[PDB]
Amino acid sequence: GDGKYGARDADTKIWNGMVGELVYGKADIAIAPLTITLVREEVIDFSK
Amino acid sequence: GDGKYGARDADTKIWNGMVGELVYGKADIAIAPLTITLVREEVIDFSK
Ligand SMILES: N[C@@H](Cn1cc([N+](=O)[O-])c(=O)[nH]c1=O)C(=O)O
Repeated sequence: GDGKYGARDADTKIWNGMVGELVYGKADIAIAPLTITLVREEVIDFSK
Repeated sequence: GDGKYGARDADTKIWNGMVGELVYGKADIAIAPLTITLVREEVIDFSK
């Protein structure tokens, strides 16, 4: 929707982007050039 | 114990090396230049 990868807002604590459409249930699997980071490995699972 | 990395025998179905000393309960964690492969992930978990 918002055309973004994914990072957490510092204020609203709201995850946006691809990651956001996962943790909020709006999608099941994410296939895109998403970068494996720490804060992301905490909220979602990553393949190799 | 055998100085090997970790591969499975095709005849006897045994795991040698560090993968083996993990799957057979000899060690708790394998910190070494151990290549992440499809067959190795199938018996022991790998970190990123
Ligand atoms: N690390 C690899 C084993 N391994 C090691 C070396 N090495 O010693 O640099 C190599 O050249 N090639 C190889 O397959 C593995 O874990 O399978």
